[PDB]
Amino acid sequence: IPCTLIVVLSWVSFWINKDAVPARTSLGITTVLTMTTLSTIARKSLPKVSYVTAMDLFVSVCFIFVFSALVEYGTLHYFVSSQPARAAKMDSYARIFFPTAFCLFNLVYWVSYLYL
Amino acid sequence: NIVMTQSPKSMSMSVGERVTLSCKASEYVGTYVSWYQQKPEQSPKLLIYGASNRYTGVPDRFTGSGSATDFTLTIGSVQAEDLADYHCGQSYSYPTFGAGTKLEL
Amino acid sequence: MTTINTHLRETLPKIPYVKAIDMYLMGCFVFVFMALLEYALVNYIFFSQPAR
Amino acid sequence: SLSFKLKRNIGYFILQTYMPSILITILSWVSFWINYDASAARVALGITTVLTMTTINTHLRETLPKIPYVKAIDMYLMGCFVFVFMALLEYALVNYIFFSQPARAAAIDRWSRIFFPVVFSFFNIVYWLYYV
Amino acid sequence: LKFGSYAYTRAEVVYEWTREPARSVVVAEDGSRLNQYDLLGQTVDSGIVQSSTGEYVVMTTHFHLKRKIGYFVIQTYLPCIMTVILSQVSFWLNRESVPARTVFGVTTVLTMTTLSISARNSLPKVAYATAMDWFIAVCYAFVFSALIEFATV
Ligand SMILES: *[C@@H]1O[C@H](CO)[C@@H](O[C@@H]2O[C@H](CO)[C@@H](O[C@@H]3O[C@H](CO)[C@@H](O)[C@H](O)[C@@H]3O)[C@H](O)[C@H]2NC(C)=O)[C@H](O)[C@H]1NC(C)=O
Repeated sequence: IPCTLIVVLSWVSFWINKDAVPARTSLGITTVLTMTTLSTIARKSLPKVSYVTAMDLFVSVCFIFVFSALVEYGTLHYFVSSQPARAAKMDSYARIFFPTAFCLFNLVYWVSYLYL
Repeated sequence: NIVMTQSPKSMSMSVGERVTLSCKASEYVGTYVSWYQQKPEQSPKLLIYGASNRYTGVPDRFTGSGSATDFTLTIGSVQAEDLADYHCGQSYSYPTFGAGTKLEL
Repeated sequence: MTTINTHLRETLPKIPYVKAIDMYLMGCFVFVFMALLEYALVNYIFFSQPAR
Repeated sequence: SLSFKLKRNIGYFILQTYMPSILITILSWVSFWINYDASAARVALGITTVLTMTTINTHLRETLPKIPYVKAIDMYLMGCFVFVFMALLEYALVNYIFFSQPARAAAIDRWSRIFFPVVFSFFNIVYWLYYV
Repeated sequence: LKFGSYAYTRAEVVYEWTREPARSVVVAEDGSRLNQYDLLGQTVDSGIVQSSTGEYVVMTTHFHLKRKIGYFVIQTYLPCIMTVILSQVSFWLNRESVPARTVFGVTTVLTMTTLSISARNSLPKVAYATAMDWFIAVCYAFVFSALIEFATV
């Protein structure tokens, strides 16, 4: 629940206008820090097994999603100064591409790990 | 090797008072220093073993005081037969002796 | 980076001398520190000479 | 019956728990000398002081022996947390009534700047007399 | 490592070393299982203690340990120094940018706070101040004073 809500919270940066640079930047990086703090407790319960389980896989995918959101905003802000009409579609693409990707991952994950 | 510097090399003090001899070691010798009193034309006789332990037959006027490096031998109210050489020797390692100290009136 | 390092120190076996993961974490921290220092230098030397 | 009376030393507990809390509270007080138009600055100060107080509290919850009833150090930590909370709420109040009446905002800011250290020192005196 | 005789006073049972005291306690060459310390050497001694039951002979050994500093350096002295240097670097930022300097200073104080909390997880609960305690206190004071300086500006 907390990792999923952290990812859907990091998605909030997309709807914010591109001119609020400190707002979106601090949002992304603070959700990154939150994702790390959550990633700790997932593995705190288990021994030092040298393979990828399902919960550390889930939390790693969530962290990757947050990281990718922040890097997406970074590249968007970089393209703002170079090509504005090009950057105008990146936000509208991300708004649909990030939630659908996370839902597809959730589906395949919760289906593959329960058919076993 | 541990060397023992004994002070003073030669000391003259009269009869009746309390005299002191010092003996400093270079390394650590923990309460393993003995004091011998050698009279001329005689064998050395042990006075103080350990660091402060009077031997069987020595009067209670001799007292020792021990440390890790420097030790003292006090003779309170010296007498007329207490004038001889005094040697300090460490036993913590293979025994080495100090240079000795003469005692004259 | 500080949080990850402290969390690792808490969760990793307490070996009180220097190891390899200590060196790698120190290198990562030095890199973050150097990026911040570079930004500070830029923000200082901009207003007078933006080319540099 | 052979009974002992053990008096718990205080220097360590002071150095580890009481100094950081008071330091973070004094740090939170800084947001009053910052001007009202600096919004991101005062929000950063207040919220980061709240976060630091939370971190200190939850880490001393682990450092201290787990004793599941209320103690004095917990009362002091909660007092410092209340002080930081009140500082941030004061800033929020200032920011709210700023546009409609800036003179009232400046008066509130000066009043807080003068009278939060007073209440903190009063609470300190009361606490340190009651438990000693 | 102090040992001796129970129940037998100095007049009944005395102890001694079987070889020269410098050659009695022999530590095996690979017998130093210390992750943190450095076994310098041994140091034997003999004494007489006085208990309620009499005088007893006590054979003492001393193993001399010296702590390894490199780990504490890398763990606490370099991060704290770097954080304080960062606080001083915040002075060089431009003065008309208030939010940047504010978040910089306060997040630096929070970084010092986390480093200080994690540094006190290793020290046992002693009742005085260690050297790392003084270093950490001075570093914390420097960070707080840099933030106070920014407030003054
Ligand atoms: C720790 O707690 C114990 C027990 O609560 C305290 O012991 C109490 O000691 C007082 C003073 O020695 C005792 O009072 C005496 O009572 C006798 C009655 O026979 C009376 O003749 C004396 O004049 C005196 O008033 C009392 O017996 C004892 N309490 C019990 C139930 O054992 C102790 O003082 C406390 N502090 C320390 C440092 O131990």
